[PDB]
Amino acid sequence: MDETGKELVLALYDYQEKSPREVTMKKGDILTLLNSTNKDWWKVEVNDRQGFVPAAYVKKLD
Repeated sequence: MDETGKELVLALYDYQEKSPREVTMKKGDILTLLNSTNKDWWKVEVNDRQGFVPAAYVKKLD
């Protein structure tokens, strides 16, 4: 559980956190998913923090 594909997702383009609900992402960075039930809806963990990120702006398992 430390590779770029299985249980991992690649960033297509950085983001901007202009709110406490939003989240900042970096193109190329790695985002470990904690729970995935929906396609458009994704829930990842960042520094013991939870938020909503653009799943469409990323791809898991290549």
